[PDB]
Amino acid sequence: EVQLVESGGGVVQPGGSLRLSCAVSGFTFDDYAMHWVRQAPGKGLDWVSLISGDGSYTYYADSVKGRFTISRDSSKNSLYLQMNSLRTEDTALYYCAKAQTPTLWWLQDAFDIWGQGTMVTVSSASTKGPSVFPLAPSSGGTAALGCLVKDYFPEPVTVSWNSGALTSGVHTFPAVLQSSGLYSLSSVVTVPSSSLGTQTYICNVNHKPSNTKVDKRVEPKSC
Amino acid sequence: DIQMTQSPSSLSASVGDRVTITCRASQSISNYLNWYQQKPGKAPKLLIYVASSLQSGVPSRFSGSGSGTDFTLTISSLQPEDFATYYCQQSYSTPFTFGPGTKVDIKRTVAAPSVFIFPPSDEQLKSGTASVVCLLNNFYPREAKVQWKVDNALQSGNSQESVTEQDSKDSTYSLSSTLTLSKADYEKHKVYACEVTHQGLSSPVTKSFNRGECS
Amino acid sequence: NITNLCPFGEVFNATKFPSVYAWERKKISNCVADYSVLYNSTFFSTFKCYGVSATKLNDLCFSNVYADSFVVKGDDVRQIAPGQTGVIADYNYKLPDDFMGCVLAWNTRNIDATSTGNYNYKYRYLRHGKLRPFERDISNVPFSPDGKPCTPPALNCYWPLNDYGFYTTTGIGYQPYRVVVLSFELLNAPATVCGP
Ligand SMILES: *[C@@H]1O[C@H](CO[C@@H]2O[C@@H](C)[C@@H](O)[C@@H](O)[C@@H]2O)[C@@H](O[C@@H]2O[C@H](CO)[C@@H](O)[C@H](O)[C@H]2NC(C)=O)[C@H](O)[C@H]1NC(C)=O
Repeated sequence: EVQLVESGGGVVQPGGSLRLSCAVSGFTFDDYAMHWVRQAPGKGLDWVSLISGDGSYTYYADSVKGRFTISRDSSKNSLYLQMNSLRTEDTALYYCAKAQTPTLWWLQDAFDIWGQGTMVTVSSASTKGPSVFPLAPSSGGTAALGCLVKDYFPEPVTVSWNSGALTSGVHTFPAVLQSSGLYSLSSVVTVPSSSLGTQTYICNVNHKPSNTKVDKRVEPKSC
Repeated sequence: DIQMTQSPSSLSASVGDRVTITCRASQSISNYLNWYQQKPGKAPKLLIYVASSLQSGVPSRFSGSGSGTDFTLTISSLQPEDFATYYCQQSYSTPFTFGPGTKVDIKRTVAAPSVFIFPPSDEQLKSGTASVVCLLNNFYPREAKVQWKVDNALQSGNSQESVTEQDSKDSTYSLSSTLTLSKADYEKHKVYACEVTHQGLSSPVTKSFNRGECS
Repeated sequence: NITNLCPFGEVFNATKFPSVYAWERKKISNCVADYSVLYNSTFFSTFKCYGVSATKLNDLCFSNVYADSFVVKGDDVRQIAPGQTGVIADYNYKLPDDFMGCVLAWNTRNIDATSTGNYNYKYRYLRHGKLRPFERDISNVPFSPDGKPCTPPALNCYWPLNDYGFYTTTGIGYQPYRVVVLSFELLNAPATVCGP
């Protein structure tokens, strides 16, 4: 089977360089043109660059021309993307894609095998652990509560409730990127209105990049 | 660049339904349109390769047709593993361009959102900022509009939204909106209100609180 | 093994041909290649192969074969060949210096010229920089001589294509010719197109 394993991604300053790698297996590498396709968080597919089997022909999208360079190494069965002068718009998941037709030409083809992605995040923010704040429930059958995971960088954060024991009715939302460059997400659960006070709810927040673990108890408001 | 458009942007269907998705180019791309499928969190998989050709392993129900500028992707009998987002891609010229995608989700009875509003925690107010959170829980369909009113004065540009994927069990959606103000600005106003508009609501519903009071 | 014929019959005998700037590229794979249909002179005005001799094509085997189809003026056939410098070779259809394949052309005064004028065939005469071989520029974007966003009806904002306009009673070189370029690839892959 054909395998497109991708590596290189990380967090990089605006203006910095970064190199990407894609190690292939399962087909004669030199017979197929290779492609890079990136997908910004929450958005569609955006083609970036191609290189023919020879490496004789390369083409780049206008957004990356002049600062990205694509190459391949026949002996290492690997594809590369050297990125320079990076900028926040370049923040996307970068896929390694294989043309299905074994040709030394580049057009009129499809992408039959895609690798799973290496994440590139271009930001000037420094690594920061989240602050976890309680969303205390208020005073009709069911009640809603949760915690707010605010001002952390970079992605991701995992949230659980009661060390994994509370799962039904949990809704952990995708994080949003604030103007400050730090992410915020909320995690909520719906619990019976009769269980408050006697039953305790703890939300377990983990942010491995800052290596931060917070267990926060969401208690009803004192009022 | 050749502009790829897809119609509709969203589609709700049930298992066994026939589904038809349109993709159109701003230029003749002959027959070089590809169709890809992408489930959340995973890489695109190729389905159709030259407008009509089915990729090996793709179930027989998928089919495409069209030439020039008008193209269509058809699923004869919808299946549970066919609920994903579908993109089209032209290979006639470089740079290659994709369609915006069409999301196909599970049809479900029109369910209105249950709304909750959360005043900022006193622990956060000490830190110097205020986050007011509005929750739309277990509603269908995803089309929902949130409106933030502060002392009946209407806010824009200071709120952010987030929506979960369709639930595996009840096929509903959930939305959170965060209204972020400085502590000083938050101290200046009394009524904080969240206005929710949804197809399952006959009238827009509002959840509000007065800063300094309970609940 | 494979008993399939290649669609050479449906490329040369194609009902209508495209303009050179939008030249068509058809893949050929998994058949048997009968080139006997091409050795018909008094039909093909030009038949010149580079990297092979036309007389010994039925003995050979290739990874894929590519057939390019377009229409150019008779005087422009001469520059569909490696190392040429005309408008068509610079801006419409470029062949590699190391080209391995055959260029076939035949006169189409009959089918592509009218007493009124056949302007349905276009060619690109303005472009920022030449084409790499086997590139294909299909854009129709107003052209400024100094590379800037060009929004006509402003000045110095000009259109890149031009119609040939073929007439029935005109010079021999001004008549339309239909061209097919055959490209042979020979990859690290098994050969799927062979002779009898
Ligand atoms: C080989 O080619 C000749 C020539 O084709 C004719 O002239 C060409 C320039 C082009 O205009 C063709 O469409 C013409 O048909 C073919 O001989 C022709 O045969 C037809 C009868 O079918 C006759 O009316 C023409 O006058 C003939 N022309 C000549 C010059 O002899 C011949 O059929 C071709 N053979 C094969 C196997 O394709």
